[PDB]
Amino acid sequence: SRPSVAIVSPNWQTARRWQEFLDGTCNVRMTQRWPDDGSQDDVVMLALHARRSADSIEAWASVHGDRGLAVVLTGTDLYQDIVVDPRARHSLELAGQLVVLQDLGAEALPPALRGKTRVIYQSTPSQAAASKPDTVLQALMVGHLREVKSPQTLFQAARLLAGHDDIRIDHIGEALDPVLGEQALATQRDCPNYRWLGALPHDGTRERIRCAHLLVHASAMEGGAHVIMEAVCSGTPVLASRIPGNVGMLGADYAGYFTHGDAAALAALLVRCRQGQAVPADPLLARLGAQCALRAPLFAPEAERAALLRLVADLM
Repeated sequence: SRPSVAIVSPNWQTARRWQEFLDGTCNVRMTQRWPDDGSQDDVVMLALHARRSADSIEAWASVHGDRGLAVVLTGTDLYQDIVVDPRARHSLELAGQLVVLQDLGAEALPPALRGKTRVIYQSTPSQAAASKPDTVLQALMVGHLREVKSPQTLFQAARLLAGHDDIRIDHIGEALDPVLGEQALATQRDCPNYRWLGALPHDGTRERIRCAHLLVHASAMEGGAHVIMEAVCSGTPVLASRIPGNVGMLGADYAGYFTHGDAAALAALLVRCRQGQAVPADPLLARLGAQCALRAPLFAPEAERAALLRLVADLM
């Protein structure tokens, strides 16, 4: 009496968020491998992480072709796995529909794959803006220490700013690359205003996003950073590396980009934002705030719910 939908994945994460969106009208179940026990009636498969879920994508195609099959793509899929893992790339060719997370994710793809790609922004409930002090600027960057996140840009910005005792930098992220972890420790040793907080639970990170004056996201590539959505929907504006995955989140006209790898430009934007605290002496910080507020409707849960049900309907 209800269509059976399988979500293949290895409350805020996509598999659970999408299961809750779909739970009203479909029989949804998350599963790690598709041909499982309750598979006999499935009409739709929504597969996350093509590389780890390729066997389940290929199992589906052997039974259905691309009928009812969609694959969701992140930055790891777009710029690493589909140019390196031939089974991962072939999952994209098996898919009926491909999903990217912001309106530039499709330009990373060849024309034959682009023509079956649609955009579905992630969503999160909005959070009321926190009160924040005007005697210091507190910046925050979030992401496990891997080279693709470019934490070395933030390390160098902290050093350039060591003469600015009214600017602070907090840094959340597990030290998955121990060399980058040592550099976090060295930066903290040499720059008292820089703090590496290590691996934090999701709820603590979400609250520190809300409490910071700004989020810095410096990555070399992105499929659509979850933490930029969280910041935008919490009243915390962003300083972002000017890469397609960030522009898709924040907009071609956004005033808060810096050239990727350019630690001097990041530091200078930090000094400018400090100068926005109070009639503010520098208008940039307020401008970033107003622009992010205009981006926030893109991440409303109701928009993603509606887009997901449209996808499932298209696939039935």
